Amino acid sequence: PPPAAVEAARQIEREAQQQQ
Amino acid sequence: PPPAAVEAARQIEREAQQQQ
Amino acid sequence: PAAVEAARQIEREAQQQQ
Amino acid sequence: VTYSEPAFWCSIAYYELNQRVGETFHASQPSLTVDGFTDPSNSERFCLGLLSNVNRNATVEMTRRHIGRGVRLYYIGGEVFAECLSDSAIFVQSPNCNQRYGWHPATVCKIPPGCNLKIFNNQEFAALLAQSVNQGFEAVYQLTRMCTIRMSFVKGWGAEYRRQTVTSTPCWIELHLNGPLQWLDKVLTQMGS
Amino acid sequence: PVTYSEPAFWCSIAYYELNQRVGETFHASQPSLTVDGFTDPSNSERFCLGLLSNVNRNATVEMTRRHIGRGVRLYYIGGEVFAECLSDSAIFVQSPNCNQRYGWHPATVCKIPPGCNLKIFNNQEFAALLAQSVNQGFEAVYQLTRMCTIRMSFVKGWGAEYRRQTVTSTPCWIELHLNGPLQWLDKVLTQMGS
Amino acid sequence: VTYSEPAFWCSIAYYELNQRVGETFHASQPSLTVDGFTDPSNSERFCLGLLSNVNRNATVEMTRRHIGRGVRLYYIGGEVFAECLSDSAIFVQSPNCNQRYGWHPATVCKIPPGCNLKIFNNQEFAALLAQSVNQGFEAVYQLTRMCTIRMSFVKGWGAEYRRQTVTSTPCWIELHLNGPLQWLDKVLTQMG
Repeated sequence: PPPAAVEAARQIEREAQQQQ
Repeated sequence: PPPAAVEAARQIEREAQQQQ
Repeated sequence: PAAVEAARQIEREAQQQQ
Repeated sequence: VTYSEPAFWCSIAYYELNQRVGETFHASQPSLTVDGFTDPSNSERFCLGLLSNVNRNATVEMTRRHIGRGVRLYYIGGEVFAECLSDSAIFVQSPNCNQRYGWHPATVCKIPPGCNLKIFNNQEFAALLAQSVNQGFEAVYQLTRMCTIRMSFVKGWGAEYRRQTVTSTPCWIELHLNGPLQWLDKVLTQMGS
Repeated sequence: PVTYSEPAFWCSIAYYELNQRVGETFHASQPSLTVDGFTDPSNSERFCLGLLSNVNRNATVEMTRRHIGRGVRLYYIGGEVFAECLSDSAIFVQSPNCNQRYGWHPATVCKIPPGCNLKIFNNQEFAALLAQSVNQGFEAVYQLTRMCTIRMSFVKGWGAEYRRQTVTSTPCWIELHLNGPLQWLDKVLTQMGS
Repeated sequence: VTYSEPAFWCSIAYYELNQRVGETFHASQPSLTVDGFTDPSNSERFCLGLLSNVNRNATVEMTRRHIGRGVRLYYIGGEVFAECLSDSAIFVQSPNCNQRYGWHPATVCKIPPGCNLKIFNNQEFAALLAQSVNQGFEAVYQLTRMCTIRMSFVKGWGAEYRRQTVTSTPCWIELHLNGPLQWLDKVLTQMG
């Protein structure tokens, strides 16, 4: 798991919760 | 012939006739 | 003919860009 | 339901043989010319000379050389005309025109250079749309071909020629009349089924 | 230098007949739109397929295009996508996000009878799958583009239990692209390397 | 006839094998990148990774994975340059560039990763357009290929390779320079 990628995906998950 | 359909086309004929 | 003047104008325009 | 008058009164799609070439051209002004030149940013000119086709053969390349000034389309009042500005005749297949003169729907009319022809008439279409609600959905649904018009720039097709389909001609276009299409939409939605 | 912008259109729909593209790609700007088989050319909320022409259109496609009717209604409320069957004929949808949500085979095709609706997409679900996918390699993340693409059929179904085995065999079908999820995917793809 | 400066200085069309894939992209800014990623709303990025092709085969599927950052195109002054941001070389076929160095119009130039090249020059084209009105309609008509440029992202074609046509490469695009095309139209209409 590329460390830069996992943080990028982690920000995406934070965005989805804001939508909910 | 559907009542609403014939009336819609009936309006179309006046619109095209106004063009002349 | 007349076209070459249009192309001659293009050459002046292309030189202007620099 | 909400309706708005279309911005473009017609859209032209360019074809080479059986393949779509280039983007769809949307006419905003009441007059436009479809030529074989290379202007990309003219709202009144659909220049086909700049469109590229990697699968273009020899005969199509020769046909694209004879387009010249092409065809001029103007929309005056409620009628559509096609004028042959090219030094080679053009071949038009307009169901509205074919029916107007009692010809077969597939009939193809030849327009010699300099001549013109009344390709479409709104009043004629509106009348046909009225007397069509009595034959069912099918009859009304098939009025979509009345809103589509096909032209060929050099070589004709259909009967009396060896080319039997419009997909056999090297350079041909297909027009879509947004105006008539919108009138059809109002009647189709209410026809049910 | 990396810069990102929120898309103007939340999705784009491409209409297909058999295995051929027909018409231009339609980009939906409003949260609600209807894909019908009628002939309105200037409605930013209606993808009217009845006006699209295909010189290679056969008989069976012509008959199938007559039963689209009101077609399908797509709304994007919050972070979820739904498809409603307004047509008098059932529609068949193939959404990987939905298929995975219920533990079905990826190729599974769902039938939507007239009047019914279905949760086509869920942003939170996709975001979760995108997170637990960076651990499986480039391949897994690259193949997450199909998660952003959804295919629908207007009258005839395909897949198992049917004779049509591929979506390219159906007379009238479309393919949606979810711009929102696609932009999230781009951020993760660049960091995956090769 | 009335003429207007084009809004977009160029348009790029993406191709896979012998089939068009996706819509035509019109570049408005002087700089844009054509990569294989999935951003749909960037006026500076032509992301090909999101384009779908029902007729995409295996070999193309593999080639689309190595596009990466692709190629970046900038329009500085009156010249066009292509920079290879991909970790795999790109193959360009530009008649304006080939003629600038006297190579056959079909010549294909390889751009290794990190390198760049002066793809186009308006002044050069204008000069060829001037000395072409003396050769006839045909010569001027054939100046449209000077306004079109083709690139390949992983696999090269033409001489020196087994693929002899650009339609044989898995992933390739075709650029149309609106600026030069308008100049050509001005001369063509009056050439009769």
